[PDB]
Amino acid sequence: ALSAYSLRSLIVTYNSRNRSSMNATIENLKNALRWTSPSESSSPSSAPSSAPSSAPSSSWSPFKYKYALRHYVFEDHRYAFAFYDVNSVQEVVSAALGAMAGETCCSCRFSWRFAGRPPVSLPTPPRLVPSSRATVLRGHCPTDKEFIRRALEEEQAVERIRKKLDKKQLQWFPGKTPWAP
Amino acid sequence: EYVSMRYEGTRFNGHIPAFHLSTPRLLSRFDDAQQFQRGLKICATSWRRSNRRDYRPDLLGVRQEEIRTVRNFSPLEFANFVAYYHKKKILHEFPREKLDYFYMLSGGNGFQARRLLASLYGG
Amino acid sequence: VGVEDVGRFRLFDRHRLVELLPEGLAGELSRDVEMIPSATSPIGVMLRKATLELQMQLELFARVHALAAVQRGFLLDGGKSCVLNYLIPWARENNWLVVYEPLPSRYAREIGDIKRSSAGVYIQSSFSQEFLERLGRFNRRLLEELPVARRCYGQAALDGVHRLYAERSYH
Amino acid sequence: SSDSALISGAIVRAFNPERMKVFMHNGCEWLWQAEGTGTRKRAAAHVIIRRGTGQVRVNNDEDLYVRWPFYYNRMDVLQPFFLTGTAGIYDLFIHVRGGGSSGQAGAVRLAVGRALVSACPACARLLEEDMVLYEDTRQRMPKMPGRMKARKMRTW
Amino acid sequence: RQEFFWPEKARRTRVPLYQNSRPNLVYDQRFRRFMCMWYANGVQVFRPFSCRGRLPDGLGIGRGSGTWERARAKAVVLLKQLQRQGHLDRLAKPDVTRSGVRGVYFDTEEKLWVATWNEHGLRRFKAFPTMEMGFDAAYQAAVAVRRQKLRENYIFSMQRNR
Amino acid sequence: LLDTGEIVPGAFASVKKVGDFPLLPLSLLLSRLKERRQELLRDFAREEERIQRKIKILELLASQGAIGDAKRIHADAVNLLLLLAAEAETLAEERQLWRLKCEGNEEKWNLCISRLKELALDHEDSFLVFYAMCSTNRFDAVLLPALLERLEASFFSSQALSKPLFHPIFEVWDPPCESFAALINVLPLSAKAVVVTADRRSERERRENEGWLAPPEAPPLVLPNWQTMHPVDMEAWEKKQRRVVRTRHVKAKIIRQADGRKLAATMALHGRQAIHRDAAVSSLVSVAAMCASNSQRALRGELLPETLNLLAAELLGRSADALSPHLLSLSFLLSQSSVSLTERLFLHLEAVLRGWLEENGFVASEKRRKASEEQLRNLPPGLNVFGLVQSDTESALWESRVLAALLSSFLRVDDYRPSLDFVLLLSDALRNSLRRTAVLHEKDVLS
Amino acid sequence: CMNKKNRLALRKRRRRMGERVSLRYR
RNA sequence: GGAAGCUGGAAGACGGAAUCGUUAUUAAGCGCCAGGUAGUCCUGGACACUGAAUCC
RNA sequence: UUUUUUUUUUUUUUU
RNA sequence: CGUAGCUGUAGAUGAAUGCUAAUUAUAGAGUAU
RNA sequence: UUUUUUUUUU
Repeated sequence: ALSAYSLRSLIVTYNSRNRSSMNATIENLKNALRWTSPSESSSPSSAPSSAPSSAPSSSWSPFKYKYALRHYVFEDHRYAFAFYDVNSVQEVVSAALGAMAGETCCSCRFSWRFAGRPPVSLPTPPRLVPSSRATVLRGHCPTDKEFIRRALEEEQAVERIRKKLDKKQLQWFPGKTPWAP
Repeated sequence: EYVSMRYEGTRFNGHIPAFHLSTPRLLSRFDDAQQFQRGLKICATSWRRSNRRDYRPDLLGVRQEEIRTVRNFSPLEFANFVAYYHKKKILHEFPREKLDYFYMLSGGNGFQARRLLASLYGG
Repeated sequence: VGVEDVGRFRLFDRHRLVELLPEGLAGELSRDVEMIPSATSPIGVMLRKATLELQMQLELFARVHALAAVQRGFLLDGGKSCVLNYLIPWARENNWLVVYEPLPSRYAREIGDIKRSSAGVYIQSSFSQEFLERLGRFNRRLLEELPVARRCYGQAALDGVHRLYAERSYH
Repeated sequence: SSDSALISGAIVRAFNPERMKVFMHNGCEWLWQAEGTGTRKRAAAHVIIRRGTGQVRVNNDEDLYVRWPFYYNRMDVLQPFFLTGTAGIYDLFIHVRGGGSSGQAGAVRLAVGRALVSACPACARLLEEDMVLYEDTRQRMPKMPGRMKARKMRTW
Repeated sequence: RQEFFWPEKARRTRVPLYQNSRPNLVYDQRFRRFMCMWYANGVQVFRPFSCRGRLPDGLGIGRGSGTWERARAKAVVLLKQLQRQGHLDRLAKPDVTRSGVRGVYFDTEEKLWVATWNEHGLRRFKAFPTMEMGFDAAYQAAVAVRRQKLRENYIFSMQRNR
Repeated sequence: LLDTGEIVPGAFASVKKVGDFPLLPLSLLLSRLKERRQELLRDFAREEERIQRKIKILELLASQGAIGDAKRIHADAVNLLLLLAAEAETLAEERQLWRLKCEGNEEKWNLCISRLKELALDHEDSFLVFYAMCSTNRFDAVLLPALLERLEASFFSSQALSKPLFHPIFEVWDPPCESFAALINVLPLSAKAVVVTADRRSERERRENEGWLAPPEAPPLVLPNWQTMHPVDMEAWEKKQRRVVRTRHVKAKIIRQADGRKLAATMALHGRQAIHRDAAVSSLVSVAAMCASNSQRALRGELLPETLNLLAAELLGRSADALSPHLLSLSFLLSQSSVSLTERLFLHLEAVLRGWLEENGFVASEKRRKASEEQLRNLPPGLNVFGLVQSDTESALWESRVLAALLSSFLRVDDYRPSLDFVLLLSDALRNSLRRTAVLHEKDVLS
Repeated sequence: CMNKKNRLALRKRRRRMGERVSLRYR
């Protein structure tokens, strides 16, 4: 049922081409917090994604026998964030997009969950007689640790399956099969 | 190592299986040990002529209750082996200080112990 | 001898060992004996724990024949061949007919002869003679004394195939 | 016996209860369990020491001579044990990921060396003779561009 | 006989030759051959023993047995022949080089005695000085380091005629 | 001897037997030590070390006695256990003073365990602790596995036969010698079964009687935060350190060793040789316990059925006088395994039951009282049986438990018919009237 | 793959995939 | 144009003379791919393992 | 691990 | 991953790999001996 | 540089 859905998690990722631009986004995102209605604001976790780089090659002045070369480095930066138990969608989605500055795109990943049959059993227990014959830190997520462990395992399972299937359907000249003609 | 025309396409590249011969087949049947009312048979395999790999014991004739899996020599037995060679004038000088040091090197294996001590002076 | 004596070396006479094992030493022991410079030195074999468990079974098997005793072969998997240098000589000393064959592959990776037949089993005339010649070196004086049954006279083919199984090829 | 009360009474509970298992004062003075890490070339290592006179297993339940068939390689990953006298007392577990044949052997020497010092501060001065704690952070130089196919391979 | 050939397509080993306790003995790992070292007149000469494969059925000792232990058995019998007969046992009057033993060289920038040697890829330098000990005490200590360090790792160094 | 200068080969025909006949407690041993004090004193840097410590313990043993605990609660923790262990075994207006001393010993005995486990015992102290518990019949399911490893590693050590005795004087007045080499070889057969029949289960094992239980496999849950997050510019972070700290994920796991199973296999072979020696019935009970293992021996070798068949063959051919007393222990262990020689063995054991109960007065209450006591404590050395009857107030309180377990043992068989229907009615009626007079109170109620 | 280095690589690569290619010359 | 089966008696054991240079994870060997927008090099670019010696 | 295995190692990652 | 270790063959006087009646793959087209 | 199996051998 549509009304039974709930945003389980929202992985927010960033891709910045400059060091200063990425730092500005972190400060902007933090400022948006500590201002919601609930006592503890949503505190997402950090997860760096390395820093890919690329640098092509070219011969170097024309009319030369390739004695020198000139390279052009093109670095990059990435950042990923994790969310759990996003009760307020307006106070999270708006804050993430509003923290951008300059050429810093984003890529969200929603994750819903549907509940089955609500377990409702164990009525008032029977009884007889013998016959005589708080603790919340400052910069920490308020969600329970048990919920994160259950959701974290699911993410690791989907990543393994996608990589295995993607490798199978990866060959040169798509649509070619042996002794098909 | 024989060659013939009994290959199943590419199963042997035109070779005669060893178990298909006369003499090897006579000593390649363990399930017939029940007919031996006088005695019994026994076999062992320890050399490196071929990689054992999985070495399925169920599809060969023996059972899981008749396999004796030995282990590496214990430290007590290792000391005796070294001392035995000394009486034979095999080694030159084997100080007691390095007696236990060599145990970790070869791991106590018989094949690795005799070869390691033979190449070097030992100890 | 017993549980108290484990991992000890038993001296063996050079001359007595050759007679007891005319074919040769069990396993790769021949590579370790040549290293000794002394020619009159004895040969020693370690008594591993694996031999004690196997030796006890043989003792009970002999006494019964005079369903508790084992009536099947064993298998050593994993120093598995080291015990053969001590179990065979001991059994032969107790009036036991032991078939010795440390190198059975010699009849399959050497110069020989093969003749195809209808039974589908290749024979080796050259290697067939060596099997009996080597077995009779030490097992003599007993085969001749042993009688021969009359119920198994001649029901084997030229290639050793049974009459019932050989005639099936012509069906 | 008042001196022992202040020393033995402080190690228990309080700051660090891990240091509670010892083998007398003289002769072993080694901790029950220890850890060490070593890095050499494009590889890493994680060696842990535990009480026991068992064999040596690297990974995937295999022997030691399989990874290092050469004699010189096996001696380098066991030099500290001989000097310290722990030839047949403590176990050895080597875990590595990446590198080469002799590249992984060097990482073990640094990893195991840093574990013995933690288990016994006193048993660290004698290991400086062979330069066990010394490492090599330097790596291979890059291939310069231009005409030289290799680092300094000239051409006609 | 004194040529140290290095095959192109082969595995490089850190210690090609392994030193043994016996003076007149050395094991070669490159060709898995056993050799004996002795000074003859002036030069080092060896007697390589074959270890490759190809008979009586009594015992696998001697004759045509293509076993790795044949070379070891052939070396022990030959060692006693030289000592018993006393043909060639005599000290190496042949010198190594100008700077005493091999591997030791004098310093050019000042008075020092450098003794370089590899050990598990590492190396040492500096060694002992010469001005603080003269040209006699310092020289004696320089040679003592090489001989002492070679007895632990079992490293054999070939002596060159020049 | 042969003419070639060697031992005659005919001598090596059969296998020798084992002893393990004598068995004494730690009570009479101390009395002899206190008498031979003037003769034991007759006996380099290390010269003083082996003498200074070696004599201080002799005078003390006879740390201020059995008083001054807590504060005092190294070999100090080991010698203290001997005083407490020996004091408890001494038992085997008046109930007021005695209870005060008995309670103190029990409370202090358990307290010493906490400090003992926190420190790994040496080879010279592991055996002493284990031996003391056997005499006092006070084992631990948590401490037994830990001490079993030490006795195994040192047993197979290179310096086993050449090494001299341990310096505690306990080994001086001992039959065996040669340090731990021959000490364990002459171990009583009663104590040998403990190693083989050792429970290696943990507390998490609850999927058999309790119910469902999901075990965890991820204690550590490392989660980052905002205050301890790595900076964006990680390249400069590595340049601000003295040495390499962060490294690829490389962690080494722990591999379990034999855990004492290697030593147990050697001990199992000793019981096999002690069957065809025509020994006492009490000594033969230990052989069955080892052969009836379910978690150590497994079925690697084909020796379990062979040993069991031989044991049954010798047991069948025995007089009823020596077999009647020993019926609960033998039947309890022999019923846990199935073999071909099962029906024949049980038929003989059933006949003696008819005469045993009839002669004891079972269908003059002193005949039935003394008989039960011998079967409950005297016979069973350290065994723990169905419902934990293990080695009387008014009437029919202790004897009922013995009879309750006996019936279940005969009905456990899985080879043929347990017994006759007539026997069941007779057996049921035997205890029917006995349980009627079982005091219709206190904690002494059948749980 | 003109030289003996690159050309022999193709034959060795196929040997690890469950095929047998003669090796011998080149 | 690239590779492969079969077949195979293409031209080579000459010269210890001489010219191109390496500041040690240098030198000497061996193995892998990224781009060149279908295939298409023994050169160039780029990574990893074994890795000795000398008076520089 | 005495009913356990049946074995060579790479150039990004358990944040 | 390659020279592995290990281990069978001939401890090669004879291991040079180009020439071609003939097919494998990309491409719209690379064909004739 | 290459392993057996769906059953018809006293």
